Amino acid sequence: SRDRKYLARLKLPPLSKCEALRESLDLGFEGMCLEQPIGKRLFQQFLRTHEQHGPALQLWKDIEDYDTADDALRPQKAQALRAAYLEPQAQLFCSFLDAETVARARAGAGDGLFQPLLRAVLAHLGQAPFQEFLDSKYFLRFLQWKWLEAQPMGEDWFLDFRVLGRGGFGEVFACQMKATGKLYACKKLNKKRLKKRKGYQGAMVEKKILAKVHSRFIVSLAYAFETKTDLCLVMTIMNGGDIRYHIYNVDEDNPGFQEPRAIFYTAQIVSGLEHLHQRNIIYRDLKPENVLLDDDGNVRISDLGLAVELKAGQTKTKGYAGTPGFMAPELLLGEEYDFSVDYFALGVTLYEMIAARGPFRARGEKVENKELKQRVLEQAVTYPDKFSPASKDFCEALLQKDPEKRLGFRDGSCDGLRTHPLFRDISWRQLEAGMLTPPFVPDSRTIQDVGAFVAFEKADTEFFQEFASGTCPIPWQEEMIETGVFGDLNVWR
Ligand SMILES: Nc1ncnc2c1ncn2[C@@H]1O[C@H](COP(=O)(O)OP(=O)(O)OP(=O)(O)O)[C@@H](O)[C@H]1O
Ligand SMILES: [Cl-]
Ligand SMILES: [Mg+2]
Repeated sequence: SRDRKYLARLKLPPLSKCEALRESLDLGFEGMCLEQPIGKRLFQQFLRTHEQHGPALQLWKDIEDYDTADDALRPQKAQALRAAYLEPQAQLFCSFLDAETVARARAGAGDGLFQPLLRAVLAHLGQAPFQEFLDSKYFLRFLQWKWLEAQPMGEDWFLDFRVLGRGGFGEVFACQMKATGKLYACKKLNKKRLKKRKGYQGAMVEKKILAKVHSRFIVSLAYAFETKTDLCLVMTIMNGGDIRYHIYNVDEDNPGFQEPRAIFYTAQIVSGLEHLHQRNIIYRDLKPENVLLDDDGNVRISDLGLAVELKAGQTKTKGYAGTPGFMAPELLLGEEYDFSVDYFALGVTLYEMIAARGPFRARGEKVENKELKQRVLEQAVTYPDKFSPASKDFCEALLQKDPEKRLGFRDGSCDGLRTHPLFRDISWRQLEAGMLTPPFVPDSRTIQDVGAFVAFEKADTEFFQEFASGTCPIPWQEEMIETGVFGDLNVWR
């Protein structure tokens, strides 16, 4: 189940020890009470047991419920919400709202009703209620948790029990957090090998990006430490492995996906792309081999070592990186580029899910890289009849050789791409919240042995200590909640 010796080191400290922390933390409302899972829970208990804020809590909860409920149910839920909180003679009536918002909220509909009302409620909650919360026993308890979150939790706390895969710098293991029982993947990078092959920069960029981005469509970093021989990244476990295995290696006679399945994965990859592009990051390594699948049947993107973060007032970059057959014409030509290259590789990826072969070579054909580059620059793609009219069109709109014409990310978003007929039966709102059932669930399917193969300077040592930054806060708080430890220790008397 879990190790009693490591479970017994999760205990709340006496308050005296939490003094210093006050200075080191952001005590802003958005950052503490909305973005940190344990902060939100505690804030919500305060609002629940101080009953004058009761009307504001239940309106908050009923908006989130409306936002993620499915189409047929929404019309009735809107009517309920209006009546409960927005009629003057109602019991849970929200006086604190201003006359305009109150008025505007009681009329019409749309794909985002009550988004202005949700801002008005958070705006209110950030003033008096928040101020009183800081004077309460619940804020003090927040500090106890943030202290425990900061204690050292390195190599000794994880048990490796099986090999999941092999990368360029070492193995990736399935492992267990000893105190809570939770399962993760741990990717190992050999230090001596990283040095001789000049891979520091690629390793650091991947770790920086996986720490700061928080999306259900990209693998999440929970811990980063060092051992005497390796650097380690502990991250979301994806037990189904890569999407490419599933195209070719399961049904040999009849490879490829049915169309509804191919569309669903396409929609999840677009959301992850969007979360990268909103932060000015270019991925540069999208392919079936790097899209992974979990026990429930959802996917995420991985392998971020080829990525580039655009600096202040830079809109394009140069550089020859990627996998032949996935690199767009503008890149092959030596031009400057932006997000365009990611949307071409998305075209190649959908094509292969449906057809079980690439658009520029027959299945099991052998082509030297120089010939494959000429094909991408000049060849028209042909489409066999496994494609519908909609999926043919969508692929043509991404594989388009002129990036000025290609569909993708513009004016802050992928909302133009989302309206394509291909997606007509997909509920974007529900997909983004994690509440569609995937139309395939992983059935019965769950590594050959090989052997293994200069002192360091302070430059190397100091680089290793900077890489090994410790525990990421949002994922740690989730672990504590999911596994039941929050429930057992968050008690008073
Ligand atoms: N989060 C994960 N969950 C489960 N398995 C994983 C996970 N991450 C990686 N793996 C397995 O380990 C293999 C190598 O991982 P990864 O792509 O991160 O290596 P890499 O050395 O960065 O690859 P490349 O040299 O292609 O950039 C993957 O193909 C996959 O099978
Ligand atoms: Cl299928
Ligand atoms: Mg890599």
